[PDB]
This record gives sequence, structure tokens and C-alpha cells, in this order.
Amino acid sequence: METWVLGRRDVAEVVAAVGRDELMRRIIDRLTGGLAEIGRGERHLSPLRGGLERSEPVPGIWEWMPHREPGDHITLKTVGYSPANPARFGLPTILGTVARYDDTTGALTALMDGVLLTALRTGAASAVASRLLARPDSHTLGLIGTGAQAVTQLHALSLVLPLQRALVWDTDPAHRESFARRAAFTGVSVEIAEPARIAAEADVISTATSVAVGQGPVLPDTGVREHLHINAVGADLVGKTELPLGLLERAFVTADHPEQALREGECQQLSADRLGPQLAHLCADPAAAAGRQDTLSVFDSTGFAFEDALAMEVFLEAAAERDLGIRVGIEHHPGDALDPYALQPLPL
Amino acid sequence: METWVLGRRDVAEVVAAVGRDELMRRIIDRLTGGLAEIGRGERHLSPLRGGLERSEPVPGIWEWMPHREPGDHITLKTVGYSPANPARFGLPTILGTVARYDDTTGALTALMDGVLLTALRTGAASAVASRLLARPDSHTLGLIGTGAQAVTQLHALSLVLPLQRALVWDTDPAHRESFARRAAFTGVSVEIAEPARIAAEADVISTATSVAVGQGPVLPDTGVREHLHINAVGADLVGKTELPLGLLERAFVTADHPEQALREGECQQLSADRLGPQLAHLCADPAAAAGRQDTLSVFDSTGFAFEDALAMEVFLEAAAERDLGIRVGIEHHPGDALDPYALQPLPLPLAAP
Ligand SMILES: NC(=O)c1ccc[n+]([C@@H]2O[C@H](COP(=O)([O-])OP(=O)(O)OC[C@H]3O[C@@H](n4cnc5c(N)ncnc54)[C@H](O)[C@@H]3O)[C@@H](O)[C@H]2O)c1
Ligand SMILES: NC(=O)c1ccc[n+]([C@@H]2O[C@H](COP(=O)([O-])OP(=O)(O)OC[C@H]3O[C@@H](n4cnc5c(N)ncnc54)[C@H](O)[C@@H]3O)[C@@H](O)[C@H]2O)c1
Repeated sequence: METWVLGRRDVAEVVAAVGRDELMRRIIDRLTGGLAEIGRGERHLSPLRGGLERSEPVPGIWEWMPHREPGDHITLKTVGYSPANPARFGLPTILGTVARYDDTTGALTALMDGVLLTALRTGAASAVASRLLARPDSHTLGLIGTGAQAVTQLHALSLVLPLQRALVWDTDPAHRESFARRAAFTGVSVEIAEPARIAAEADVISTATSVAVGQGPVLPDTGVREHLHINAVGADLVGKTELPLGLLERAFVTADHPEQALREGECQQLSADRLGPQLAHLCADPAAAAGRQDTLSVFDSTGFAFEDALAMEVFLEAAAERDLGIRVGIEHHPGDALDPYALQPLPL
Repeated sequence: METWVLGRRDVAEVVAAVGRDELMRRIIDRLTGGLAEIGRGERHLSPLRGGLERSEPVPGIWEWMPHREPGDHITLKTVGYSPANPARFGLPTILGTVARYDDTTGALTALMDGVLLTALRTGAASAVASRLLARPDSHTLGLIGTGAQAVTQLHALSLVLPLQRALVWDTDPAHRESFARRAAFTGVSVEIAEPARIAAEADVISTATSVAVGQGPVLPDTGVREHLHINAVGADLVGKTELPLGLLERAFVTADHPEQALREGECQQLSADRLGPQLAHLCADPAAAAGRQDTLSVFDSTGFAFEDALAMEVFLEAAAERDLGIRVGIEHHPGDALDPYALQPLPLPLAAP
């Protein structure tokens, strides 16, 4: 009968009441379970996303990301990547919303912020992959790109690895200099370091940049620690990549969603037959993976809508428990299903 | 900064304030103008829609339909086709919503009902096509399928043609028997007739059925009037058609969106090279359909997002005039754009507890 809307105030209230670490852990755990279900064939990857490329102000994309859970509900995330937003408008680069529709009737049942949820599930996905593929004694995290995603990359990874420090870089000096402040709550010490130094000293790296098509790589084609694990998180336009080919070619590479990664991930640079097993496979059999901790690995992360559905369920469970959100009758359900004009009662 | 939400009460208030006839005329005018722009090369057809097919309890589909106006905004209609809804749940078959996103920032700026808007723009499109291709003195309308769309097909067509009566059929007796009451506001007399009589007597027909994949036609190929114009409106799943092949083969056929129609319309049955000029080309230059009023013609209608964007503008102009809708901060816009955790929860009390 009415759409449950959770906007920014309620989302803030969930975080305040649950706690950042606990919320992140719930999302890590949900994703881990969901990916293992996919890996056993009990659930299935989302369809490929689509989007509309926008050339201005600077090149970006607005995308739609559906996922169906048959007999239950459809999730739709709608999300912009607008890399001029922070400096031009004081808005995040990544701006979106997540909707849920009843699978049986089509009715819009819930709608909420996608900005926070996106950042949380993206950190979580890197944590799932890094727990499997990073050495368990990893002490140094490298971050290339210190914008929004970097915050939750650090946070999530601090929950699953014994991180002592983060070596960080961004092409924008103001964005790298403010990272320590944004990261303070994790307790991981931050040091600004050049990409060459990050590549050489990190045990684990996340790359999460707004680099343009034709502007990589964001790390040099260098020698790295033999156990290095990299989460390649930047992803937006077709053509956009962050890692040097010569590094990728000697890595074990696991995509979150192989078809989508081959279009918009690092796997753009590779043949399909060069890809290792997908992340869900590793989640269903963590022993396919553990043996790969000690050699070079890359998690090619594009994000996919099932992750959004799961993250949304975490928020919906917490909100329901606290009676958060409002109810809005958005869709018109006529008094007679066969009469679009049965709008009664008319106001005044 | 916040999303403008026009929900069910506000859409109702627009209909009440503007009136059903005027609202539909505005939408007719707006679609005509926009289609002409496409026909002139000033604007472009929407990308092909996407969807997720769903088999139970009866096969339907949930679709997304984007249309971008570069530098201004992106419209997205999300809409379900679920043809067990009226009998099982008392909900319309077609259920959806229309959203607008700022093209520059990606921000969700507006969200509104898509149920009414869809019915209105779908009637309007048949009026646009029928004003071009039906005889101006058409008096008898036929309707095959007398569900929700059939109401606005009659309404819209009554506004552009001197209709005196409607001959109507549905496979569900209860649905064809309630059509007179739902149509009464148009003034057009309604009589139930079988499809063969409709085919023989109508000057203009609209087909808007929930017929299943592969289970057409819904109208037989038997002795039609020479000048008949048909709006083929049913469209959901790939494989769904309503008209007989033999009829289409001898008609002048115009699609609203050729590539889309070739996928989901009657044009599934035809080759691309056998289509007439698309509807946009006819709106840009009505002479491209010179003479076709007096011979067999088919408008193959599937719907496309630009139509929703134009209908949505009509509603937003009316709702802005009357200060309608609510404003809801749905998207999180952290004070520091690079800090997803820069949230602002309500402040805790200062005073001793
Ligand atoms: N994998 C996923 O699931 C997923 C989800 C959300 C976002 N993303 C992607 O992550 C990327 C970053 O998003 P964000 O929200 O952090 O954006 P952001 O604008 O907040 O941060 C991006 C940072 O990258 C920096 N940068 C640009 N080019 C660089 C380079 N060559 N080297 C180092 N730094 C550079 C920018 O100055 C900026 O600080 C985008 O590509 C986005 O689409 C991926
Ligand atoms: N072209 C467009 O732009 C557009 C837009 C909206 C809806 N549609 C489509 O129009 C069709 C009707 O939608 P609606 O909202 O009116 O649905 P509805 O369920 O309200 O009505 C459809 C009617 O078709 C009847 N029917 C089923 N099979 C039939 C047959 N063989 N002969 C006669 N009647 C039959 C049903 O009993 C029902 O009364 C659907 O395919 C829908 O997806 C098209």
C-alpha cells in the first residue's frame, strides 16, 4: 500500500545506533554468505548494468543496476559517477539511491539513500576478497585515490586485517592531505607516499581513483612484494583502468562479476580465459584461495546489484527495529484496478 | 538538495485542478511537439528499454526506461506489467513510477507516480497517430481488451475524433461488462461485441490486451473497412503480438520507435524494410502519410521513455503552479564530499537526564 522511504536522516540514525564497525561487519558477513551462495549455485549474479555516458562537465556516467530475487523482490540501484562534483558542487562523485519492488506485483515497497550504502558495500567486498587473498599478517595498506571510497576501503580492511599503517596517494594534494583526518576513527596511522613507494612496501593495496579513460596507470609497472594483494576498485566508464598491464599479466585475477569486469574492470585488459575463478567461487571454497595468499593477486571489483540488495537488507532490518523512515503513497493504486481515473477522493 | 516527491494525492489534485480533458489535451500537444522535434533531428529517440521477465503467477515483466536530455536531466520510468494483479490483488496490471535525475550532478531531483501518467501518455500517443491516420469523421471505435489502457484509449481518441460509439470485447466477461461504467464520463455509447463484429464495423480500433506470448491474434482477419486505422497498444514480453499477420502485411505500418517495435511490437512479425515512416517522421511532416486515412493503417505502439519525460513535465508544471508535493532528503550529501561517514544524526540532549 505505501512506499517505505529511508533518507539521509534515518541512515544517519542507523549508523549512530548500530555503530560504524558493527554495521560494516554485518555487511561483510552478509556479502560473504551471499557470495558463497552464488558459488554453490543457490543464487545468481546480477545482470550486466547499463548506463548513459555524460561528457560534461568532465566525463562521467549514470548507471542502473537491477537484481532480481525471484518470488521475493527486485532491487534497482541508480547511481551517477560525476567526478567534478566534489570541487564544483561540494557533492560526492558517487550519488545514488536504491529501490525495492515486490517481485510478484511490481509495487515499489522501499527506497533509500545509496551513497552511504555504496561506500559500505564496496569496502566490504574488498574485505571479503582480501581476507581470502591477502596474507593474514598484512600490516601495510596502500591506497591510491584518497576520496570517498578510500575511507571505507581503509575501514573495512582494518576490520579483517592487522593493519598498522596506510601509505596513501592522490593526484590532488588537498585530497591526500585531508585523508588522515577522515581516517582517524579507524586507528590506522596514515602516511602520504608516492605510488612507487606504495607499490613496493604495501602488503595490500586498494586503487579507487576517478582516473579518466586514457590516463592510467595509477601505480607504476614495478617490482612488488611477492604476496601483494590488490583490490582494483575504480570502475566507471568503458575504457577506464588503473593497473599496469605487466602487473596484471603476472597476477592471479579474481573478478566479482566476470562479464561486467571484462567490460568495465581491469579485466578489460585481459582475455576471458586469463581470468581465475570468480569471487563467489572462492567464497564457496576458501581453499581454492588460501594457497594464493603468498603470490601476487588482484581482486577486480566493479560492484554489482546483489551487493546493494544485501546492504539494503541490513539497513532495512536496523531501521525496522528502530521504527525509522517514513511512509509515502507514491504510486497511484486506483480504487478500481481497471480505471486509471479512479482517483477518489479528489482533494478539497 | 532534496527530492520533490509527487505521490498519489498530488497527482489526483492535478487531475482535479486541470480536469481530465484539459490534462489529456496538454499531453497530446506535448507529445505531438516532441515527436515533431525527433522527426526534425532536433532530438532523438530513447535507448531501447530493459527488463526482467517474471513467470509467476502469470508471465510478466518489470522494465526500466531511460531518456536523457544532455545538460539538463535524465528521466527513468520503472514499470511492472503483472497481469494477475487486478484479479489476485486488486492492483493495476501496469504499476510504476517516474524519476528525474540532474544530468550534471546525478542527483535524484523528482519522483512521481507512473500509473496515471502511463495511461495518459499511452492514450495520447494513439490520439497523435489516429489524428494522422484515421478518417476525421470516424464514428465507431473498437476496443479489444477493456482493462486500464482501454479507458484512456477511448478518452484520448474521443478528443481528436467525433466518436459516437465504442464496440468492445474482452475475454473476461466481468471486464467487458464494467467498461460502460468506466467509460461513461466520455459520453461515448458502449456496446459489447465479438471481435469479428468489431473488425467489420469499426472505423478505428485499439488493441490493449494482456494476451500471452504466442496466443494472438486478438482480432480476426475478416472483412475490415477499407479505411480502418488500428492502434496496436499491447506490448510487454518478447513474443507477444495481437494482430494477424495477413492484416499487417497489407497495412501501412508506423512504429513509435522502430527498433523497439521490431523487438516488442507488432513489427516483430515484419521485416524492418517493410515499415512506413516512424511516428516522429509523420509528426514532423504529416504529408509523409498523405492518403493513408482512407486505406488500412496500423500504429505499432510500444511506448518509450521520452513520452514519459514529456508527460512528467506536464505534471511538474501543474504541481509547481499549485505548490504540490513534498520535499524529502533521500540522498546522503555529506558535508565533506570525500567522507561517506560525514553524517548528521539528530543531536543528543544537553540537559541532565
Ligand atoms: N567497485 C565498486 O563497486 C565501486 C563502487 C563505488 C565507486 N566505485 C568507483 O571508485 C572510483 C572512486 O570513487 P570515489 O567515490 O572514491 O570518488 P572520489 O571523487 O571521492 O575520489 C576519487 C579520487 O581519485 C583521485 N584521483 C584521480 N585520478 C587519480 C590518479 N591518477 N591517481 C591517484 N588518485 C587519483 C581524485 O583526486 C579523487 O580524490 C570511481 O571510479 C567510482 O566509480 C567503484
Ligand atoms: N504501448 C504502450 O505504450 C503501453 C503502455 C502501457 C501498457 N501497455 C500494454 O497494454 C496492454 C494492456 O495493459 P492494461 O494496463 O490495459 O492491462 P489490464 O490488465 O488492465 O487490461 C488488459 C485486458 O486484456 C484482457 N485480455 C487478455 N487477453 C485477451 C484477448 N485475447 N482478447 C481480448 N482481451 C484480452 C484482459 O482480460 C484484461 O481485461 C499490456 O500489454 C500492457 O503492457 C502498453
